[PDB]
Parts: sequence; structure tokens; C-alpha cells
Amino acid sequence: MNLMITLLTNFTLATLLVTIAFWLPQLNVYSEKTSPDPMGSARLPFSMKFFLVAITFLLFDLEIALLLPLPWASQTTNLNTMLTMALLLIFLLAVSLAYEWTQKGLEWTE
Amino acid sequence: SRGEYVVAKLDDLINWARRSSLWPMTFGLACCAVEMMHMAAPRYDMDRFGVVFRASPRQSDVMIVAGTLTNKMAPALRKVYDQMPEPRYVVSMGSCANGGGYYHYSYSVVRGCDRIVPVDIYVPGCPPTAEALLYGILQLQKKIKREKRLRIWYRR
Amino acid sequence: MELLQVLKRGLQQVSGHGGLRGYLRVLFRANDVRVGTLVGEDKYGNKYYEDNKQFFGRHRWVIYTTEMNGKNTFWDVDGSMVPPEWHRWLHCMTDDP
Amino acid sequence: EMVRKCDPHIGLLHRGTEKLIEYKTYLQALPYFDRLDYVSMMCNEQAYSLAVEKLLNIQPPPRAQWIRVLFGEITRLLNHIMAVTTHALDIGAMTPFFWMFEEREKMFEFYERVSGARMHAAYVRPGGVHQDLPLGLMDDIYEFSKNFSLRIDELEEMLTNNRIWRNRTVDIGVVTAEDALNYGFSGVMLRGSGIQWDLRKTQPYDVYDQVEFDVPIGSRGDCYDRYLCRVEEMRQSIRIISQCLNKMPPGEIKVDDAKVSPPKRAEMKTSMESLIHHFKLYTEGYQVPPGATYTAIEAPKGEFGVYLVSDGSSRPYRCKIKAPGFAHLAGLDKMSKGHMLADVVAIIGTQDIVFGEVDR
Amino acid sequence: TYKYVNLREPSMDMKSVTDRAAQTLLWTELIRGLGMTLSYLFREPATINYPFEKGPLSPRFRGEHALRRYPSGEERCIACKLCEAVCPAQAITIEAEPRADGSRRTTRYDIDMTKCIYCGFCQEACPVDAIVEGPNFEFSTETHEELLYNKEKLLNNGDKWEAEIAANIQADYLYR
Amino acid sequence: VAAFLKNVWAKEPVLVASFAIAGLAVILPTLSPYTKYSLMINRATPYNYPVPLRDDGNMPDVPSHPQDPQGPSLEWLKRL
Amino acid sequence: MFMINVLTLIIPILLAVAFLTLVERKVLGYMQFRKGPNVVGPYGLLQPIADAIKLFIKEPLRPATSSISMFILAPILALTLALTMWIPLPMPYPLINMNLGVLFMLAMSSLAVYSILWSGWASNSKYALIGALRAVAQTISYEVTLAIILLSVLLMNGSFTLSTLIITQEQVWLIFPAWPLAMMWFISTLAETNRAPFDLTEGESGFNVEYAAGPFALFFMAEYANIIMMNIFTTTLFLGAFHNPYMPELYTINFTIKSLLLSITFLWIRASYPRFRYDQLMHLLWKNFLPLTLALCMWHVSLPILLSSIPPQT
Amino acid sequence: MWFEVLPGIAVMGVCLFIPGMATARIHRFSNGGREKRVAHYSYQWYLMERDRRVSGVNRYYVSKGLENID
Ligand SMILES: CCCCCCCCCCCCCCCCCC(=O)OC[C@H](COP(=O)([O-])OCC[N+](C)(C)C)OC(=O)CCCCCCCCCCCCCCCCC
Ligand SMILES: CCCCCCCCCCCCCCCCCC(=O)OC[C@H](COP(=O)(O)OCCN)OC(=O)CCCCCCCCCCCCCCCCC
Ligand SMILES: CCCCCCCCCCCCCCCCCC(=O)OC[C@H](COP(=O)(O)OCCN)OC(=O)CCCCCCCCCCCCCCCCC
Ligand SMILES: CCCCCCCCCCCCCCCCCC(=O)OC[C@H](COP(=O)(O)OCCN)OC(=O)CCCCCCCCCCCCCCCCC
Ligand SMILES: CCCCCCCCCCCCCCCCCC(=O)OC[C@H](COP(=O)(O)OCCN)OC(=O)CCCCCCCCCCCCCCCCC
Ligand SMILES: C=C(C)[C@H]1Cc2c(ccc3c2O[C@@H]2COc4cc(OC)c(OC)cc4[C@@H]2C3=O)O1
Ligand SMILES: C=C(C)[C@H]1Cc2c(ccc3c2O[C@@H]2COc4cc(OC)c(OC)cc4[C@@H]2C3=O)O1
Ligand code: SF4
Ligand code: SF4
Ligand code: SF4
Repeated sequence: MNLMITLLTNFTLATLLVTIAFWLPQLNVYSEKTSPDPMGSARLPFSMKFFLVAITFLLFDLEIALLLPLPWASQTTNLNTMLTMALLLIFLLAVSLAYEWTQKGLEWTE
Repeated sequence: SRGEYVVAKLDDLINWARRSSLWPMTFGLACCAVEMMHMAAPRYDMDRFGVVFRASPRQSDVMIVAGTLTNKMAPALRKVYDQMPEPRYVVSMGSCANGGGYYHYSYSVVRGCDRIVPVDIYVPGCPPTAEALLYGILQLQKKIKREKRLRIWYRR
Repeated sequence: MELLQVLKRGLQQVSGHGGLRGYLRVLFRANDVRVGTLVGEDKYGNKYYEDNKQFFGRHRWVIYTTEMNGKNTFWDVDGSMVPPEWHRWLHCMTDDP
Repeated sequence: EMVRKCDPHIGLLHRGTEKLIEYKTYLQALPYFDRLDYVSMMCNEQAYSLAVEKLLNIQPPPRAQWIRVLFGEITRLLNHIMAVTTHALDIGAMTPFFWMFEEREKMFEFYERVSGARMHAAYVRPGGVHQDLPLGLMDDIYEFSKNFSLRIDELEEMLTNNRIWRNRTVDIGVVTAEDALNYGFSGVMLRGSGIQWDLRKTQPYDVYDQVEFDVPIGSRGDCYDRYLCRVEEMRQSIRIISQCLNKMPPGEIKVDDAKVSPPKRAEMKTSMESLIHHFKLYTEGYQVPPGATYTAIEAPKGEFGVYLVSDGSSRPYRCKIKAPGFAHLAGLDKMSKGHMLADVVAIIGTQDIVFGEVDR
Repeated sequence: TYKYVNLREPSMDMKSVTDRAAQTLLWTELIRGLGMTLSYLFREPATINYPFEKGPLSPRFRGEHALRRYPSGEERCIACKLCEAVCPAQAITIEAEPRADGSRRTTRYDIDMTKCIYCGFCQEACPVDAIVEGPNFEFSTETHEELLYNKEKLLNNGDKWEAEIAANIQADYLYR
Repeated sequence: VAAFLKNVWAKEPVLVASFAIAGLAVILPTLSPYTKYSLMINRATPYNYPVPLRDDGNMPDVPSHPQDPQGPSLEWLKRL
Repeated sequence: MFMINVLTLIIPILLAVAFLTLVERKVLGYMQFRKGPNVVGPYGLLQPIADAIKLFIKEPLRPATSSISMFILAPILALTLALTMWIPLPMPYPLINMNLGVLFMLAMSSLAVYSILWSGWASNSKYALIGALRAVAQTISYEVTLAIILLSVLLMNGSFTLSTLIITQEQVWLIFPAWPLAMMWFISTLAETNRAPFDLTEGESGFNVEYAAGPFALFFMAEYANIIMMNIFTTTLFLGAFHNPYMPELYTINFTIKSLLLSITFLWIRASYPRFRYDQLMHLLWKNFLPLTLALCMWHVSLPILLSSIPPQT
Repeated sequence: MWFEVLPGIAVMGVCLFIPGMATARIHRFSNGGREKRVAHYSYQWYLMERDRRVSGVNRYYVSKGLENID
């Protein structure tokens, strides 16, 4: 409840400052500008490597999501099984990284 | 009256903030850029006046035209000037920016950047010393200081 | 300790500008508060100081007058307010004021 | 990410310098050379002065030659400080720019004391130099040079063993030596590729055959070897300046042929021949005998040459200016293939390109 | 007479390999660089307090032009046009006539300070030390034509700065 | 076995440290004597209520009070 | 009374961000053998005020945008996320004391890439969009090691609670058992905030070159509102101070001094090195930080089990 | 010299000192001169609501000891 008050206050202060920033110099009548970039009008070429690093982020972020309950999982009574599955998950993250390595997926953004 | 005093204090405030936070574009053309760097160097140190170099003309306040403006470059210089947000200022630095200088009678040189952009401070020299460029920047600050924007706005 | 000498030099910089009023006066006009030997004063009120222990460039300075030729120069001090007889001395074109 | 093609468009500082030279006298044409490579002012003065003196069949006095070599090595310090620190500033290292431009400020004080201008001195003239050293100048050049080694050492502390600096320079801009010679490269651009060529050794001018210095040779031809070559050339320039300060002879500073170099102002106001010669040198200028020279020097960017053609008059008929950066920026297209866009700016930094000499 | 920068093979004993791997993993040269920057943090800076402190200059300095007079008030310039013949930028425009006492004096003496390259060939071509390039460098204007000096502005710069120009020429005429 | 190891320690010390720390993390809990006490402390931590037993008549190993000497103890944890 | 607590959080954040610009310019000045600002205020103290007023009265662009609405939403999201990162920070008591403050801060800092992406959308310049995509891939690359390092440390904390992390370091700093995690964490937070040697928004033109002085001053300050926060977070995470519950200002002075020294350490890093090439910091993450971070995550999984040092759940 | 950077660092340090000292004084003010009750877990919330009931004045922080029982 106080959390929603805080979030709403931060959004309100940000919207206040952004509106004042967009509209305090719009009181000025400075001049009207016509103003008739590295690329001129060429279409943005698709970069395959940027997409590959975004999907590699997404899959390793999912493996992170599996890793996230480990401080609570260390409190279990089945510690041998828990330690085995934790080492197996971090090892599978390392194997996904090794396959991403050796198949040249981490190249030109290495 | 009272509102005259209010707009006088507001003019003093906005002129103070504009002259004490000048941001030139890091943009040199010829030999004057070397001395403009010496005015950025530790001996003169423009940053202690609130004068910093910024790469883009979008976050810049003054264009120090420091070097020879040729015919091949003048539309690029005008485009740089047209991308600057107002209030934007121009400091012509050196004899070629001022009036062509040593290349005045050349087929390829714009005889003075004031054919291309409006110029606020003309700094003379070939090159002017870095101390002389800092003199021109402080004269620009004093020119911004005596601007009367809100007084003229209140009287119009 | 040699920090006590630093604080005592700061306090006698305060005491050397004629108190807190002169200290804050030179702090806001000059943005520097170090004291020197008064080399002279021209007919306008520009005061010229030495400190030969400061490094070359800091060792001679002017405090500009607050009023020259009718213009208030309390804040709007100007580099061309130096008369030509002191312009050699301040720009180190000579050793002699 | 790869650079397939790099097409530099120049002419943005093309000012028609060498058409303006054809309509001015030799003395009037001298200050154009300050403004070509405007971090190498007295070196270009020295190149044009050697060209004119070779066409005039006269020689400067020995003291003027030692002053030319002294201030040319001060100029080499200026140019390599500009080169190294702006090459680091583009890659991102912004701090030794500020650390080394104070030493560069002191060397501009040396130019201002010797000539009255901090950059464009117009000091080295055909026939000697314009004016003798002021008393006490060489002591201050000594006090600068004695401490400048620590400044190079802390620059080299901030860059040479740095892994971020090495990762931006070591695999970058490799030139084979045969392609460096075939693309008209000169200076560090050759000597980074292992080529043992320096014009101060091989084709020596004024008193460089009498000073003792080493020539740093690269091994891999990359940006990093050219960086180390420029650092060690600053070291060897300090060595040459120490030798020039120890071996400065007495004597005159202009050639005593008063039909070339102007007489003293005391004797211009006393002698009839000196006033006539002062008049005619500062209005018409000396006639240069007809002929064409190509005189090159080892300027701190490479071979700076003048192909100067006199038709007999007191004005140059033709003055072609060979600059090193012209051929270096021509070779930029080959040097950047297979590299990335953040590597081309490092290549543009390690070819010390000043567009005043590129465009004239 | 030549030397090889970067022709060192690193040693391959376990001491040096462990030194290089500790440099790699423990960032020794990066702490060296941070230490050099921290060493400059505690230095007195090189910054002078302009305009209250001024950059050092010599009496040879080439700044603002001025026309000098004799120690009788008569102006030194005798209209010989050597300064405008030698002028590399053609910045000097001179017209003359005999004035009312028959003296050879100028009617026009213009220096365009926006063409001028501040090289001082005019002051060293001058046979009577009339045109000089003085000590002033702080003469920036707000208008282009305020730098288009005529004879009145140049004689006023002479009258303004003569107390300093005479001392600079006193300190530097024996080198000329 | 030491030429390849010195070679990879000269070329890729990041990966040598990585595989070494990973190998230690795998094999070392099977060699540590304290791995038993982790299990013992995580079962000695009473998250729930110790629900009492109905005294049937013959449970000598169950105490009648918390301060009785029979039952599980934690002196191994107070000493360690 | 709670609104007074929110305001005394968020207004001194913006003031500290304002004077961080002065501290940056001064400390970079003296490291570069020069001075920073000393004219505008006494010792430069009015320089951020004059600079903020100067920016707020410049003309904005209002360009032809692909989206006007996302051109508005990028500074608002930037400032809102930059202010909400501070609310679970225990100094020594937080504004919002939540059980999962660490995971909260991780999630909200993962949300900060939309400001970069929408600022690249809103400019019609396709090269600004390319630079925005490179910035986003940089930030999402280093979020991976942020998450795994933070997980490895919270295996020694016992919970996701940020106030428990003060109890965790009552005997020793957590930089002593976790300095390789601490140094990869510090460099990764340096790479999160687009901070040198990882900045690719000044040279090869960034994502926020379209913004001029209306929103830009907000973006920038939101960006520095992250930076202090990250250092404060690092101060909570590896340099936990002494907390006396009867004198909380001992903790507040101690963590404030450590966070100031760590932000100055950011300033002292950016004044000492050149930048990375873009694929060089991708090489730094994916090939140098990520194998070590996985190895040390295995080590900090198995290590409390093999030493019988599993931390408390509560 | 280098001590010129210390006024800005001291101002920024006061700006970082204000939120922590502020929330400490506010939590002592709003909670009867003591720390705010931390209720991360439902047992803590149950005890805190039981304190709010047994105080009789609808405040969890008003503590009742042996004087409340006979
Ligand atoms: C939080 C408080 C502060 C923390 C410390 C940080 C402050 C100091 C910062 C200095 C400036 C840094 C600026 C950014 C620099 C970025 C570049 C960089 O450093 O890249 C990292 C470099 C990257 O390598 P590189 O770039 O140097 O080399 C190129 C890469 N190869 C070699 C592959 C071609 O190193 C690392 O990744 C190391 C990360 C930390 C390693 C921790 C090792 C732990 C040791 C375990 C034991 C090892 C012994 C053997 C086994 C024993 C078993 C018992
Ligand atoms: C009814 C009456 C009131 C009407 C409404 C007005 C309200 C108050 C507005 C602010 C004050 C107005 C006056 C502004 C300054 C006027 C005086 C002035 O210009 O003094 C000059 C002097 C600097 O002189 P200078 O020439 O720069 O020195 C060169 C160095 N030798 O300057 C100085 O020495 C310092 C000048 C400081 C200016 C004030 C401080 C900044 C403004 C603070 C309030 C607004 C911003 C609040 C915070 C925003 C977020 C950071
Ligand atoms: C069993 C233990 C647990 C193992 C699983 C957990 C691992 C944790 C770390 C995860 C790492 C994920 C990615 C690993 C990829 C490995 C393959 C690889 O990198 O091969 C290529 C490399 C040559 O490099 P290159 O292809 O050129 O890449 C650009 C850099 N130059 O070639 C190499 O770098 C050679 C790599 C092989 C040799 C490494 C030997 C390390 C020995 C350390 C001591 C012993 C440790 C005990 C375990 C044995 C490990 C071999
Ligand atoms: C373009 C759209 C606008 C974009 C700009 C604005 C949005 C972005 C910036 C704001 C982001 C808001 C994030 C709000 C939720 C954060 C997660 C959260 O609440 O975690 C904290 C805490 C969990 O900890 P715990 O201790 O278990 O809870 C108390 C129980 N003893 O949980 C609690 O304490 C629970 C408290 C009650 C429930 C809180 C619910 C908050 C409101 C819902 C989200 C509102 C924002 C929606 C948009 C998000 C971004 C798209
Ligand atoms: C958590 C901590 C946060 C701290 C933030 C603030 C840090 C800096 C604090 C202030 C430092 C000193 C500032 C002094 C400014 C210059 C004062 C001055 O003398 O200005 C002179 C100017 C013109 O004077 P004039 O009368 O024209 O002179 C002719 C004389 N014959 O006259 C004027 O310009 C008019 C007077 C202007 C005074 C402005 C003072 C500074 C205002 C800053 C706003 C914030 C203040 C602090 C807020 C928190 C505390 C309440
Ligand atoms: C960033 C700071 C503090 C300095 C460095 C700097 C400037 C201002 C402008 C420029 C600059 O450096 C870059 C790179 O180096 C040269 C070198 C040049 O000539 C040697 C040159 O001539 C036009 C231009 C430039 C750039 C330029 O415009 O201030
Ligand atoms: C938030 C407030 C109060 C003001 C102050 C301020 C802004 C907005 C933007 C900036 C800023 O302060 C500094 C100004 O100077 C440089 C100079 C820099 O380099 C020379 C540099 O490099 C990253 C960064 C900067 C800051 C910058 O961008 O709003
Ligand atoms: S005015 Fe002169 S010194 Fe300046 S850039 Fe032009 S040619 Fe070079
Ligand atoms: S200094 Fe040179 S360019 Fe200027 S007027 Fe004199 S001769 Fe002409
Ligand atoms: S100033 Fe000197 S050189 Fe020029 S016309 Fe006059 S007398 Fe002759």
C-alpha cells in the first residue's frame, strides 16, 4: 500500500518534471524552423549477430530463472539431491555456453 | 513598477544560467583548433568557466568556428548551425573564419563565415592565442549577460 | 603534524585579506584567495601582487578595480582593463614594474 | 561490423594554397607552409627553406643550422604529442591529452620567445632564421628537456602496458613493407613495418649528420608498433635536443649574402647598400635562379617535400607540396579492410593525418 | 643506429607465466594506471586564474597593430608602402599625398585585421619602425567591420600602447 | 600433462581458473568432513511445531519434558 | 508522515545527482592536471544549478518522431525506474522493507533497457537506432553476470532481503570471501550504466543524441541516479558497514562514505583508460566473465554445504 | 589544489546522508520511539496484529507488559 504510494509518487514527479521540461520553453516564441544522419534514406539492414546475442541473453536468462531459488534451496533436508541438481543446472548453462562458443556463435560480438 | 523588477531579476537569472553554462561543440576546421585545444588544456582550462566540449550540436550552445571555411564545407557548417537549439551563439575564431585571412583571394574559400552564419564574437589572430580565445568567450559571456529578453517581452 | 600548518596558512589567508569581508570579496570576485606582496596600484584601482613561491604563471596577478572609466566592474572585470605600463609586468614581458 | 570499403572525401580544407604561392614572393610564400601541417610549423618552414636555398645555391650559417635542428626536434615533440594524445583521445584515453598539452604549452612559449607567435612563427627562412635566440632561451629549453622524460614515462605508463590500449592497436592497421613502399608511405608508416628508412640518416640535412640518435623500427606494422615508434622518436628527439643545446656554435643567424637575407636594422639605417637591399628584398624579393628542385625532409609525419620551380623571377612559378598524410590517407582504404568501424578511427589516428597538409 | 621497439619474446618459465596470468586475472597494470591518475589528483594544477593572471609572453610578441610616432609627436610613417608590398595577405592599403607642409605622409592606412596573418613582416620591413605589431591580443569585437582598421584606429593604438611598445622595442631592437 | 597445462595457463588463464574452481566445487563436498553437518543443521532447524505423541505406555526414547535427558540433542552444534 | 519519508528519499537523490556532476568535473579536472569549475559558485557549487537552468530553457527539438508517445515515455520511465531503485535500499532502514528487495532491484534494473530501446525508436535516425540496439545488447549482456554474481552472494546471505545483508556482514566484509565476484560485479555495474570504458554513446553518436536539454537533463540525471544507486548497492553487497540499532546514523555515515568513495572510483576509472571496442566488451562478458561467474556460482553453491556454513533462511 | 573537490563531495555526502537519517527518525517517530516492526513472515504479522489488538488503542507499538495482567 505504501509501496503503491511510492511508485505513484515517483511516476508523478517524473511526469511533472517531463511536462515542465517539454512545456516551459514552449512558452517562448523563439523561431519557426524548417530544417530541410550517416545513412540518408537506406533501409536498416538486419544484423543477424545482434539477434543471436539477444536470443542467447533470453535463453541464459531462462537458465538464470531456474537458478534463482538456490538460496532457499540450500535450506532443504535433501542436500545431496539439491547440490547435484544445482551443479547440473550450472553445468548445463556452461554446456550451452560451450556450444555457443565452439559453433562460432560468439563472433564479431565475441 | 513591480513586474518590471520581477522580469529584471528573471532576466538576470536566465542570463546568468546561460552565460555560466556555455557548451561549445568540439568542432575544429584548421590551425585554430589547435589553439582551441590549448584553451581546453590545463593552463587555461575552459571547464572552470562552465565551458565544456560536447560532440553533438544538439547538446551544444555555441559554435566556435575555428579555422578556414572552404567552399566545399560551408553547407555542412550551415547544417551544424541549423541543428543547434536556440539560443545558439557563434564565435568566429581566427582570420580565415573572420574574413578569409591568408586564403582570402582563393577560389575555394568562403571569405568569412559571417556569409554563412550570424556571428556574435569575432576573435582576431592567426591563430589568436588560447588566452585570446578565452577573452572572446568571456566577452561572449558578458554579451549574454546584458541580454534583455524578458524586459523586451514584457514591453511588447 | 604538517596539516596544522595548512590550516594555519588558510586562517592567515582569511586574516590576510582584511577579515572575512575582504576574504569573501576576493573569493567571489577573483575565485582565488591567496595573498601576495602588493607590487603596486595604478590610477584606476587595479592592484598588482607578486608571490615568487607560486609557480610561473601564478606568481603575478591583478585585482581589478570595482569602477573604471565610469563602468561598474565589481563583477564585469575585463582582461583589457590593464594599462600598458603594467601590461608588460603582468604578462611577464619584464621583471620590473 | 566489417569494413568492406572506406572512401575518404577530402577537400573540405582545400584552400588553393599553392596557387596563392604562385602570386606571392618567396618570403611571402613562407607563412603558407606554417599553415599546411599546423602542428609541424617550423619543419615545413625548414623544408621550404632548404628547397629555396638549394635553388639559390647558398647555404645557411652553422648556428642557423643548429637552431633549425633544435627547433625541428622541438617541433617533432609537438607533433608526436599531438599525434599520440589525440590518437588516444579518439580511442577513449582522454587524460594524457591534458597531461602532455602543458609540456606542449611550454614549447609554444619557446616558439613565442623565439619568434613572437606561438604556432605560425615564420621563423626558419631561406638563408638562415629570421632572428637570433633571445638570451636565456636555451636555459629554459634545458629545463624543459631535463624533465620531459618523466612526462613520456607517465604517458607510456598510461598506455603501453594497458590491455585496453593494446586490444585497440595490436591487430589493427597492419601494412606489409612492400605495400607500404608501393603506396608511397613515409616516416613511421614505413618504419613500423620494419623498413630502415629515415631521411635524417640516409639523406641528411642541415646538421643531422652531426647529431647522434637512434631510429625506432617496428616489427609488425600495426597501430601499436607505430605508437611505440612515435614514443621512441620523442625519446630520441630529447636526445637530439640535448646534443644541440650542448653544441650550439656562435656566429650569425642569416646568410651574409645580403641579396638574399635582409641586413640588420642598424646597418639598414646607416649604409646605402643595406637600405637598397632592405628595400628590394622587402618589395620585390630576391630573384631565384631558374630551375626545379624536389627537396624533401623527414618531417614528423613522414617525407614532407616541395617540388619548387623558379622561372628566374622573384616569385615561384610552381610550388607542389608533397605531404605524407596525402598518401597515408590514400592507403587508408587498404589498411581498413577486414577491420571494424571502431578500428578505422584508430587507423585514422595512427596515420597522423592533419587535413591542412592533405588538402593544401 | 636503429633500435627495435616491440621485439621481445616473453619468458616461458612458470614464474613469468604465473606473473602474466596474475596480471591478467588480478589486473595489475590497471591498478598501475589508476595509481598514476591518483598521483596526478594530488598535484597542484597548471591552471592560471585568467583574467586576473595572464599567460607569459615575450617582447617579440605579435599582437595588435599600431602606428608609432617620434619623440616629438610627428608620426614615423613616411608612406613608403614597403609594409603593403611585403604583406603576405595584402592586408595593408596605403594612399598618400604631400600634406600642407610638404611632408610625405599617408592619407589612407588601412589594415584589415581579418585578412592579416599576424606574421609581423610589415614591422620588420618598416624602415622607420612606424608600423609595429604590438602586445595587445585582447581586442575581440562583436562586429566584423570593427576589425577593419583605418589610420585613425592605428594611430590611436600607437597612442594607447606606446608606453609598452617603446619598451618592447627597447628590449628587442638589438636582436633585429 | 604439464606441457598442455602450462600452455593453457599461458594462453587462457581465465578458463584454467574456471575449470579448476568448477572441478573443486564438484569434487570437494565428497571429500569434506563438514558436509554431514550441513545436513544435520538443516534437519535440526524447527520450522514446524514438534507435535507431541500420545503416551501409549511404552515409549522410553521419547521424553516427557523438553528438559529431559532423552531425545535428540544439539550439543554437537553448540560445540562444533 | 510516509510521504515526508518518500520526499526525503527522492529529492536528495536528485540533489546528489546534481552535485555528482560537479564532483565528476572537479575530480576529472584534478586528475587531468587542471581544475574543474570554480567560477560559477564558490568552488563551483552553483555550476549544476546554472547548468540545469540552462538546459531547461533551451529549445527542444520536437522532431519528426516515429512515436511521439514513446518519445515522451522514455524520460518518464527512465526517471521513474531510476527513483524506484532506491526504495528497498537499507541505509540502515529502507523506505519499503520487502522480503525480496534484491530480486526487486534486479527486475527493475532489467526494466531500464526500454528507455534505451524507446529512445532509439523515437529518433527517426537509423544510426541512432543501431547505437541503441548495441547499447541494449550491452546492457542485457551484463545483466546476466549481475544476476549470477548476485545469486552467488545471496547464497551466503540466506535470503533476498537487503536488510539481512547487513546482518550477514557483521563480522567481515563480504568482499573478503567474494572478491572475484566483487570485481566482476563492479566492472559489470560499470558496464550496466554505459560508463567508460564501456560507454559507446560519445563515439563510434549514441541513442540520446536526439534529446536536447528538455528531456536530456532528465535522462542524464536518471542515468546518474542509477550510478550512485549501483555503488550504494555494491556498498550494501560487499562492504557492509557496522550497524548500531540505537545509533543508525553510524551506519548512514559509514555507508555514505563508502558509496562516495566507490562513485569516485567510477570517476577515477573513466579518467584512466581508453574505451572498449564493442565486440571487445562482448568478448569480456561472454568469454571471460561468464565462465568465471558460472565456476564461482558452482563454488558458492557447494561451499556452504562443504563447510557447514549454510546461512539462515530468516 | 586537491582539497577544492571536497566542498562538492561534502554537499553530495549530505544529500546521501539525508534519506537514511530521515527514515530512521521517521521510523522512530511513528512507532513509539522504537524501530519499525519488520514483518516479512506471517508469524511476525500475526504477532504484530496481536500487539495491535492487545494494546487497546489500535496501535501495534503500544506495548503492554506485566502491569496489564492482574
Ligand atoms: C567492488 C569493489 C571494487 C572491486 C575491484 C575493482 C576496482 C579496480 C578496477 C580497475 C579498473 C578496471 C577497468 C575495467 C577493466 C576491464 C578489462 C579487464 O580487466 O578484463 C578482465 C580480464 C579479461 O582478460 P583480458 O582482457 O585481460 O585478456 C584477454 C583475454 N584472453 C586472455 C582470453 C585473450 O580478466 C578477467 O576476466 C578476470 C576477472 C576476475 C578474475 C578473478 C580470478 C579469481 C582467482 C581464483 C584463483 C586463481 C588461482 C588459480 C587456481 C587456484 C585454486 C585454489
Ligand atoms: C520580488 C523579487 C524576486 C523576483 C523573482 C526572482 C527570484 C530569485 C531568482 C534567483 C536570483 C535572481 C538574481 C540572479 C543573479 C543576479 C546577479 C548577478 O548576475 O550576479 C553576477 C554574479 C556572477 O558575476 P559574473 O560576472 O558571472 O562573475 C565573473 C567572475 N569574475 O552572480 C553570482 O555571483 C551568483 C549568482 C547566483 C544566482 C542565484 C542562484 C541560482 C538560482 C537559485 C534558485 C533557482 C533554482 C533552484 C534550484 C533548481 C534545481 C537545481
Ligand atoms: C570437470 C570440471 C567441471 C567442468 C564443467 C564446468 C566448467 C566451468 C566453466 C565453463 C566454461 C564454458 C565455456 C567453455 C568452453 C571450452 C572450450 C574452449 O573454449 O575451447 C576453445 C579454446 C581456444 O580458444 P578460441 O577458440 O581461440 O577462443 C577465442 C579465445 N582465444 O580452447 C581452450 O580454451 C582449451 C580449453 C580446454 C583446456 C582447459 C584446461 C583447464 C585445466 C584446469 C585445471 C584442472 C581442472 C579440473 C577439470 C578438468 C578441466 C579440463
Ligand atoms: C507505459 C506504462 C507506464 C510505465 C512507467 C511506470 C511503470 C514502470 C515503473 C514502475 C514499476 C512498478 C513495479 C511494481 C511492483 C514491483 C514488485 C513488488 O511489489 O515487489 C515488492 C514486494 C515483494 O516483497 P514482499 O516483502 O514479499 O511483499 C510484502 C509481503 N510481506 O511486493 C509488495 O510489497 C507488494 C505490495 C502490494 C502490491 C504492489 C503492486 C504494485 C502495482 C502493480 C504494478 C504497477 C505498474 C504496472 C506497469 C509496470 C511496467 C510496465
Ligand atoms: C543538502 C545540501 C544542499 C546544498 C545546496 C547549495 C550549495 C551551495 C550553497 C550556496 C553557496 C554560496 C552561494 C553564493 C552565491 C553568490 C552570492 C553573491 O554575492 O552574489 C552576488 C550577486 C550580485 O550582488 P550585487 O549586490 O549585485 O553586487 C554588487 C556589490 N556592490 O547577488 C546575487 O546573485 C543575488 C543573491 C544570490 C544568492 C544565491 C545563493 C545560492 C542559492 C542556491 C540555492 C540553494 C540554497 C541552499 C538550499 C538548502 C539550504 C536551505
Ligand atoms: C576534447 C578536448 C578537450 C579537446 C580536443 C579537441 C578539442 C576541440 C576540437 C577537436 C579536438 O580534438 C579532435 C581530435 O584532434 C584534432 C586535431 C586537429 O588538428 C591537429 C584538428 O584540426 C581541425 C581537430 C581535432 C579534433 C577537434 O575538432 O578540444
Ligand atoms: C543534472 C544536472 C544538474 C545538469 C548538469 C549536467 C546535465 C546534463 C548533462 C551533463 C551535465 O553535467 C556534465 C556537463 O559536462 C560534461 C562534460 C563531459 O565531458 C567533457 C561529460 O562527459 C560524459 C559529461 C558532462 C555532464 C553532462 O553531460 O544537467
Ligand atoms: S585564421 Fe590562420 S592560423 Fe587560424 S586556422 Fe586560419 S589559417 Fe590557421
Ligand atoms: S602582420 Fe603580416 S599579414 Fe598582418 S599586416 Fe603585417 S605583413 Fe600583413
Ligand atoms: S608603416 Fe613603415 S613600411 Fe609602411 S608605408 Fe609607413 S614608413 Fe613605409
